[PDB]
Amino acid sequence: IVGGRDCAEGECPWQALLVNEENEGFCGGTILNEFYVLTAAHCLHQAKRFTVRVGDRNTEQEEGNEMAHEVEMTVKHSRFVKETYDFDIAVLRLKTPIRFRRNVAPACLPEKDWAEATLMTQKTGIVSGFGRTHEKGRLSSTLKMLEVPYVDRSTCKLSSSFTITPNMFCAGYDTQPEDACQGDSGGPHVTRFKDTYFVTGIVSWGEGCARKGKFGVYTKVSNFLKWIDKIMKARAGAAGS
Amino acid sequence: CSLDNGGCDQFCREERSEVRCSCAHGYVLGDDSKSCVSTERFPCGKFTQGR
Amino acid sequence: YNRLCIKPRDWIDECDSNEGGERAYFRNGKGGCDSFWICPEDHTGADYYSSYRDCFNACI
Repeated sequence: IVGGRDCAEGECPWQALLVNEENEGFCGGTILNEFYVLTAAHCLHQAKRFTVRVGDRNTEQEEGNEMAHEVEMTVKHSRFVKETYDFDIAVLRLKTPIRFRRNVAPACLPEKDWAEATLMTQKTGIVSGFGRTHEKGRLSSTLKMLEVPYVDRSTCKLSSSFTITPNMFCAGYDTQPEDACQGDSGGPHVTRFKDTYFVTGIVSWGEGCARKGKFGVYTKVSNFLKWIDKIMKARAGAAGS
Repeated sequence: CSLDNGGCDQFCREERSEVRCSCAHGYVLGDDSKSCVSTERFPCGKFTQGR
Repeated sequence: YNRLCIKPRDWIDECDSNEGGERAYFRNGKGGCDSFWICPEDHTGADYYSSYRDCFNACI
């Protein structure tokens, strides 16, 4: 995350660092419940082990609170067009459930109509991760949160070189110095409506980081609802999509 | 729905005339038709500690 | 995140600046960055990494 404060205790308890074959994080997820983490389907390409440490807040200090889980099954939406980053989503099952505790609670999924009408018409959303604290500069060993304003579709279309597809929305700052960044992909976009936070997106992609004229692009989870939930009981194969 | 979302603590729908508020997973609506009581101990979209 | 680091297959582009190829350093096969001369037709127009330094620190 380029910009925006570190998350304090309490703060971002629905995070997941998808760690790799040794001990470095490379993407992010959301705890959806105690068996499934939500993430972007492009993440599943920079790893070999995607060992899910749930409970980790400030990397370096790799002391007790955290907990790596391994996975039982990963599912990528079949329609995930790979250099398109469309339908960029995966829910993955873990072998060992999440005993929620300090810094571990689930994030709520909305239902599609209340979500567009109420939630995504709100001004800002919160995005988080340990990813890069600047583009040409490295990884935060600290879980940071960025409060970011939803942009308008019409506007962020022009702004991209790549295709924003039906399945996408952008958010952030154009000129202001704060964005999502490298290694934050997958990590949560939550919207609070009067003290319940809901998941409005997955972190999808960007052209560089905290770029000028450029906004951050996220996977619009409203558009992804029934898929998540289908998979929620029959995991394995991608299905229909 | 729309003005103050609908008198309910989270979801809302327009059922012929009326707003039919519901709740997210593991919240039971109140005998009003409006509030969603926390069923869990650490539930979805809540963050902090005690009191 | 940073979509500037890839276009991941090899596109086909033996396009000189004579042809209108842009030089860009997309990341190559772990370790560091490459150099490619991105053909006009294939040019998305994205603000791609001009160099090795600022492409490696950016994408590696």
